[PDB]
Amino acid sequence: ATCYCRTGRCATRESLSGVCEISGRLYRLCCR
Repeated sequence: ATCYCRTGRCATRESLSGVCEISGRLYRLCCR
């Protein structure tokens, strides 16, 4: 798809699809 690692929630049009592991912290993987 088209995915982004986000600090906040996914966009309403995106689906939570996993997590990213960036410098010791997890971020939401958000995809449309």
